[PDB]
Amino acid sequence: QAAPNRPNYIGFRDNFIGLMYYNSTGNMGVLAGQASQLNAVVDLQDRN
Amino acid sequence: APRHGSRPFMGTWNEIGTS
Amino acid sequence: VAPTHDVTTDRSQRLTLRFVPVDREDTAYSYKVRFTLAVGDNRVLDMAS
Amino acid sequence: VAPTHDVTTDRSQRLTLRFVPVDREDTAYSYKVRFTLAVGDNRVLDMAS
Amino acid sequence: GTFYLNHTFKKVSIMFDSSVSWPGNDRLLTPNEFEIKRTVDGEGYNVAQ
Amino acid sequence: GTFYLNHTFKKVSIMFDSSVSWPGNDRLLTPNEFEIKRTVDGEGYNVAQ
Repeated sequence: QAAPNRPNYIGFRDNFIGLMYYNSTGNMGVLAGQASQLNAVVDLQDRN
Repeated sequence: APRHGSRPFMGTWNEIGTS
Repeated sequence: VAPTHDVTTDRSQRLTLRFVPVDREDTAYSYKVRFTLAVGDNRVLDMAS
Repeated sequence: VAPTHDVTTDRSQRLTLRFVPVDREDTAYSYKVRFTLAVGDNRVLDMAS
Repeated sequence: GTFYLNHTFKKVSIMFDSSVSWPGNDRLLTPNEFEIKRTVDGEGYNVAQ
Repeated sequence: GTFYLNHTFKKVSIMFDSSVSWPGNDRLLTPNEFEIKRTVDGEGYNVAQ
């Protein structure tokens, strides 16, 4: 006998979620001024 | 201070354009 | 009518300027890049775009 | 009694800054690194640090 | 004076009136909190080995 | 005048008073040893092809 397998449309993440490391205190990011290293993004690991 | 800058560069309907 | 002047760069500015990484770092489960995003004097940039 | 007069600045300041290389190079026997050590105005850095 | 648990402290946060961090302005690499153990991950903020 | 062996030289080093160096203050790329033949090519010097 036989049948179809199911179907898992495995594609990328609406909003492209994840592809950027957002709130997390390890990997995090920066946007300061080549002139002070004074970052401006402090993402407390608790803001989704 | 021999001038005023103002600011009217806003499309223009007539003598107008803001808010 | 549109504004006559004082809102348009007349010399060679660049729409959609491109930047490429000046530093790269790859781990088994992450990718790390940093660009020297130079706005350039006499300009204003919105990061919404 | 510690001194209260103008010794320690009250205006927002950082007591330790992270400098990242602006340009570098890689070789089988060398690694050049070029830093911009911009020191903020009205504040003195000591190389010993 | 026989303390032997000082290496289990990770983060310390000092707040005045529950809305102002003491060091405050910028005098840290993380404005809100002092950090003691940064071992889960690191972008470079560790001391000798 | 039929000099033909200059294709074999590798380095010369002028030093006055046993301390100084006449390609002086740094003016050079190897600021102390006139390089005429780099067979350990690396950093990048090596003019023509």
